[PDB]
Amino acid sequence: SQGVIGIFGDYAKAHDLAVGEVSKLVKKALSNEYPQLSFRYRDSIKKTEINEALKKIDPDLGGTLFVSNSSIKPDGGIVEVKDDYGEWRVVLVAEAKHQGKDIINIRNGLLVGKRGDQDLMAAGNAIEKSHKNISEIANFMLSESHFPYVLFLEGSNFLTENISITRPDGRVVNLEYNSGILNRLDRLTAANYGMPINSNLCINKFVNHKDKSIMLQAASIYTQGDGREWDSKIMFEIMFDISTTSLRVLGRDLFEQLTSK
Amino acid sequence: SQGVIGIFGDYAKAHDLAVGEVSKLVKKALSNEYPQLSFRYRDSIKKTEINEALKKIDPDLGGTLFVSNSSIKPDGGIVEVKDDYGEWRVVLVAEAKHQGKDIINIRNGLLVGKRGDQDLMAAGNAIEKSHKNISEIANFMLSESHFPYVLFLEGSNFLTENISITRPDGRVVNLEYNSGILNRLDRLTAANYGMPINSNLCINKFVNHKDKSIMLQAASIYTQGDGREWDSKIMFEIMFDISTTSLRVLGRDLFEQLTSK
DNA sequence: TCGCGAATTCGCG
DNA sequence: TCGCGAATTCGCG
Repeated sequence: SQGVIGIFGDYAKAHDLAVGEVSKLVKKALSNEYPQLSFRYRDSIKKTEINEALKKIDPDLGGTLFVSNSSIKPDGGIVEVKDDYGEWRVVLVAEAKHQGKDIINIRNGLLVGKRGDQDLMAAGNAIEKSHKNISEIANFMLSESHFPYVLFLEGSNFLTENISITRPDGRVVNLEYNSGILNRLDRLTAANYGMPINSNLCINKFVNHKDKSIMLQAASIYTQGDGREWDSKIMFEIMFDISTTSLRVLGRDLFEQLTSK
Repeated sequence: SQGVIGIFGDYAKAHDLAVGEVSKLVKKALSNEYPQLSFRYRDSIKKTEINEALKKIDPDLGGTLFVSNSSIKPDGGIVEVKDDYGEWRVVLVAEAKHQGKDIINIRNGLLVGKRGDQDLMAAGNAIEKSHKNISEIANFMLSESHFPYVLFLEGSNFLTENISITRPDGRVVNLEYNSGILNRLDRLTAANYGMPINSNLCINKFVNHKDKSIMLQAASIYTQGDGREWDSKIMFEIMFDISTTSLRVLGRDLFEQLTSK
């Protein structure tokens, strides 16, 4: 990055800014970097917007809505930039989900499970809900060439390295990262087609098979692989990175503004 | 359909065959209709299969697996047909999910909610998990031109018509189908791009925008709109319909078998 | 064994 | 108000 965002990142760290809060800080860092462009933060998108976006592509799409006031509310929020035609182009969506209380259970003393006897709780499947907002915003962005969706993981269910947690009574309980009674990371990798976890997959990829050539929209799935809490500074720099990439993809529709104002 | 499947459907009804069980009955009805083709029922697909399918399309795909023995287990199962090159082409995947106990609560007497006072329970978001298996099998079928995924809904959270349920003490509690404290149908419509609920969306649609032309894989979302339980016969005929369509799309790779054996 | 699936109650603004 | 989001325990084979 550049120097100015090193200042913003320390501010995030100094305050432990939550994902929505860091998302706002990113909107602020960008409007500080591109003073001639207009940025906006939004905390929800209602299904009518999505449908109207869908119909603009093919008139058989976006045709259903049972609850009128139905909406999508990513807990990190949406950031958008206004292009050269008055349209609002999304540059960042972010989420931060949690699963697996194990490490806190065996840092102090608590045996869990059906009869208070297990060291580990067998992980559940709740984190699968994240695929909805991904297909909602992917449909919303079905006519774009980028997809700035950032999902942050935290908890014992998303480890990528073996960690050992010592009980109060000294007993060192040991978490093996590839244990399919804890690790639920594989429940997410359909969202980016098995491409690299912990990387920037913002620019859309076009594959083929027959008379095809088709676009893939891949979520950026970042995990805190060791079980610790996310560092607000890193969270910032990643979101700023995904953002700037979105801007590079949007360049053609941003020229006249940046070059005149 | 034809006459023979009217017999099979009554058999399903006579026994209240669950979705996996009806899926088996469909595999049996098809091999009874196409005696020269080989069909197979499967009750899971493990992530290695999916990844290997992904890599066959683009070598950057399918690259992650944290738990080796990780798998996908749709509660309806997978049916496949063997094509002219020894490959197994999936013709049916089915699921049947449930949400919303309301109607049974107010058929007999039970006030729910935080202090045992509410007639309705405010619906939760668990049904969003279904988007994972949809993106798993869609990636699995990323090189196909059809997508035979059938999701069946049941419960108070998926109504499409206003129903009134009389309490034991005569009091007629009234369920309004578009109430966004009950209806969670809108949580599913990202899976078929707002195309018609309760229809056969098996054959893949190709839209565009710029230098594009891209394929859409749309789930077939069937709801029992009035709150009742599914009729096993209907479940059968729908799954048989989706199946036969899959076969029409696979025709070119099935010719030599059907025309010789 | 190891792993996938069930859906639930309710806080929030 | 109406509606979206939190993730959890544990059965199963």
